[PDB]
Amino acid sequence: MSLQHEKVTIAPLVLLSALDHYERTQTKENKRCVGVILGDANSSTIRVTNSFALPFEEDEKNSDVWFLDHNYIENMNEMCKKINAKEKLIGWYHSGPKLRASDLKINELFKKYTQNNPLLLIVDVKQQGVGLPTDAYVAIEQVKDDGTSTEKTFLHLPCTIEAEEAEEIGVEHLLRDVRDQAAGGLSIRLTNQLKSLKGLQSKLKDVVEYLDKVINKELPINHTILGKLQDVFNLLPNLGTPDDDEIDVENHDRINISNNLQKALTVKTNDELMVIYISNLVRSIIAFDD
Amino acid sequence: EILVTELTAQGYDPALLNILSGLPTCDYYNTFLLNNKNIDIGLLNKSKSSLDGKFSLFHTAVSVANGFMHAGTTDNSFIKANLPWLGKAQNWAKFTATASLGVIHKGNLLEGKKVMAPYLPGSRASSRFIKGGSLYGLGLIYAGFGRDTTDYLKNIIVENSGTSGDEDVDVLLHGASLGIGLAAMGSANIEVYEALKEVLYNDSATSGEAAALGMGLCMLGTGKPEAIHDMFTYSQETQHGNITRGLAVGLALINYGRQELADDLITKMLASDESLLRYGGAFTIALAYAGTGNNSAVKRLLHVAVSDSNDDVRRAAVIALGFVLLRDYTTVPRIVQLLSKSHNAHVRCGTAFALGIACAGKGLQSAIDVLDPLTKDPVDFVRQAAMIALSMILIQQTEKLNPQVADINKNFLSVITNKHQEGLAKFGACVAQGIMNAGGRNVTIQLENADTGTLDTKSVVGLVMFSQFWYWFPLAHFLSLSFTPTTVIGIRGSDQA
Amino acid sequence: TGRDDTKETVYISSIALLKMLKHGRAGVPMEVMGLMLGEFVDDYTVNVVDVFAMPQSGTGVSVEAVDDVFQAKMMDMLKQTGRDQMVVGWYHSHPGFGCWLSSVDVNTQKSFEQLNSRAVAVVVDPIQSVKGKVVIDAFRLIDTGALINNLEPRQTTSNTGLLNKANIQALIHGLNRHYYSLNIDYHKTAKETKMLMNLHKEQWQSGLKMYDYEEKEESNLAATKSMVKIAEQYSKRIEEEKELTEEELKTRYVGRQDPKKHLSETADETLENNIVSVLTAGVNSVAIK
Amino acid sequence: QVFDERIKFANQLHDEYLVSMRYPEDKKTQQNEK
Repeated sequence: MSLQHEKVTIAPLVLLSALDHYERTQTKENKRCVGVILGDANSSTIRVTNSFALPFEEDEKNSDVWFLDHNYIENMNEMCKKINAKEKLIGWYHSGPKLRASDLKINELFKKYTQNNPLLLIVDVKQQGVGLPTDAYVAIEQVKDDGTSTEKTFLHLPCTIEAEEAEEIGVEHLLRDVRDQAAGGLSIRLTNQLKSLKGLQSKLKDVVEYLDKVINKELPINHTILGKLQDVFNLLPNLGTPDDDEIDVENHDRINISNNLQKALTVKTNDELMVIYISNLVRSIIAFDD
Repeated sequence: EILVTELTAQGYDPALLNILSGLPTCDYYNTFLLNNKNIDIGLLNKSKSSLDGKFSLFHTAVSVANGFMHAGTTDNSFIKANLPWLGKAQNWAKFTATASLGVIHKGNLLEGKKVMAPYLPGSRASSRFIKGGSLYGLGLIYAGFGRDTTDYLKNIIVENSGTSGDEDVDVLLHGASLGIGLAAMGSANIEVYEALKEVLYNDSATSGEAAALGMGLCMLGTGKPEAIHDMFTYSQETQHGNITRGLAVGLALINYGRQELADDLITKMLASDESLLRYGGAFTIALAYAGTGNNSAVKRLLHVAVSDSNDDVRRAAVIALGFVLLRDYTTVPRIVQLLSKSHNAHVRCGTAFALGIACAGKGLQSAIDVLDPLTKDPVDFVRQAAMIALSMILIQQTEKLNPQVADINKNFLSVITNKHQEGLAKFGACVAQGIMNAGGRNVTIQLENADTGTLDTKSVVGLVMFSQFWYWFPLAHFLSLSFTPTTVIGIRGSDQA
Repeated sequence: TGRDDTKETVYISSIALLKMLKHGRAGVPMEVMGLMLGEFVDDYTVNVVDVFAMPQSGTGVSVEAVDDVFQAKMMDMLKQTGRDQMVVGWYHSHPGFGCWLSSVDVNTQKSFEQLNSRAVAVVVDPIQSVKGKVVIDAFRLIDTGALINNLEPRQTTSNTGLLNKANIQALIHGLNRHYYSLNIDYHKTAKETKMLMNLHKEQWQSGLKMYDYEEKEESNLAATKSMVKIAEQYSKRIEEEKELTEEELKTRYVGRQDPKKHLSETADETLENNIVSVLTAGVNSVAIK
Repeated sequence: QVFDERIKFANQLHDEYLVSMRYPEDKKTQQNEK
């Protein structure tokens, strides 16, 4: 067991593999599919290559009662090496829609397998979100400074992708959309700007009702969020500084280059005005002769 | 169908009421074609030499081509000349060959059963392609006149719709279903709709695609809601591409000529995630606003085409334009000059088909010119379409009436002569050759009649089925419904001679 | 006697595909292989839903490296989670050679061909998929009696024309005298399209982040020096440009590499770079302030 | 403020270029001289 954790990069294969696995067990309709999740671990970024289904039963009146075939997994791992001998156990995926409080007990059982603290990778099977439709958590046990005992609790790790040469080209090979959520032409990036601005608007709004809910829905004082909230205020911009004036002087600069680049285009288009007219001049004679 | 009944209770002479059913009217046209037809028997030999009967694609082309040439009179010259050649094929190509007999023997109502009887079940059991493909070919003979025939073919279907069938039965039931579509066309038989609903529910692979097509042909121009609901939903039920496609394009026939009361369907089909429903949604616009150049219909079709990246869909949307703009065929060459300019093959394929259908009447010099480098393109699917379109455009004109007729005829022949070209190209020229000489050069396509300045239902229906030939070859034979014989037949008005 | 052989097409899903590609790349240059789990429906649909390796072997493509033995183990493991289906053939990886079938690959394929008449064989080149393209072809042997009888035309029934080869001369020798190839299409869901597309989180962080301006000054600096050189190449061309045939002018008074167009190109590509810089800037001034 | 104005001044000359360039071109290509 390593605590070596910072990030989670996710193969596109995992997301998709887990989406089908959910519907082919047919534990769906508010019934969970839980499988093993395979990849590299013992490094800061946890690198998730593959996933398999596990036979699983979910009591839906009580999510605190489930079936897990422990034997099977040992059987499966031998097969994982055939595929790739860097695949080892690193956790188990959950099928969303989000984190639950029945997940800690399931996490327990998954400590007899992993050499790293069992990963919980929430693969949303509905595709909600404003980034990748994945959240990542890992269970870490830590004292709480409020006065209560040692809990095991899920801290989020960011979600990310990285991919192999074969996988990445396969992605484009399947796909055929030119994509307004990545860069491209001018119009394509204009779509990204408006979204990013609205993305700040959506997320800042979420903090306003979270501060209110601690004192008007009686959520607890969570020190870990609010310390980060304070460092936003320290790094926040100001006004009337010579720093903020230098910005204006740099606005002048770059727009002037654009001004001259635009004017440069216009020279070129006025020559094509003139060339077509040379094309017009010839066509006059031919018209007279016929 | 209803008008004659009213007249019966007005009191009339029974002569008029036979004529309104149309059985006399078929006989007068039959006579014109028997007497004046001129066919090319050296051409029949030449195609036979160039394109092989043991080569299944090649055998389809020659079967279709001769059938259109010999069309409109029951002549057996194709059968006897090519008596060993027909049997060498098998699979769906030998199915195409059996139904090409019914292209040649189209009409001749009294004798319709007599020429088809050596093929029909009861003395045919040797091949399952013959047994079913004779019923399809019998449907062409009796198309729009087959009210009695409907009963006979229905026995066969009810028998087979309680079964899932053998592969003997699937092929047999296949051609029964296209055929009964033709016989019971424009009848509004809810008996037939129910009959074929039983086949769809079997989930039979090739029989269900055909069932869907047969339902659409019977219930043409009804806009019934029950029928619309079932076919659209069964698409999701299946994973078969053949079946899904068959419903999509038959739904177009059902909403023929209601225009903005076909609108609710168009919305559902265009918003669908499926590519196939977008393929058929284009054809729903086409038939709904057919023969009317409303600004709205054409707008939507233009947008769908460029903005999609689904090859099947881009092709379909551009073909659909031609139907909407039959009213003003003067504008089509300018509008689709753009689309042929864009160098995508499927896009270019539907653009040739747009010119061919729109301008199928009197010849336009421009229409010819825009198609001409499209017989030279590297992609061979454009080459097929471009020559077929030229043949629809110049159907029986003289080479002193426009001197491009003789030139273009040799251009089709030249590709066939050549064996160094691709088989796609030799297929394109040969099928086009039979369309070009169709009727023996006695008939022409009448999209809009000038007898009253009115749209013709039969011409529209044949052509949309014909554009499915690229995805199922038997359906080529429907172009016979777009052939309407052009002649003045004088008649003595006292005993009708 | 005999079952007909006709055009099919093998639908390789995204899930399936990515596993063949990933496994093949790692294990190459040694051949990796394994069986394909799926469904056979209708007679034009080979539907490959999932795949899995059979252990890496030094013998490469062989009935020795597959075995029913290892496959039964793998099956019982899939059986218990209820994800078992029906095996639609096998795949293998050539170490850098184009897609064709060897005599030994054909003999592997003949063991399977008795068992399902529609069984397919899939060559992956995972080392040719360092392109934008994905190079994978599937083949299926045609029966001994038929090739002699020339039932090659039989194999072109139930398509409308989509043929296009990616190899000839190795591909074309096996194709006439042994096997008939099938085309591969790829299947996706709309959820997969988003996953494939996003290899970034910079689609809601791209109006609040951008590059530092020191690099933008490097790029803008380089751009202006270049446009002066190209303007001289362009002035030289238009000393004339009234003498018939564009092409001759471009050789003689150098207009080669089209400096006219070249100057325009640099204007467009820098003009778009700056519009982004602004859009991130103005979003920050007004959102934050 | 100044650079903005020059940029728009350029945009206006671009537009006038577009309508004028093709209108006499259009007369010649329509007109028979072949």
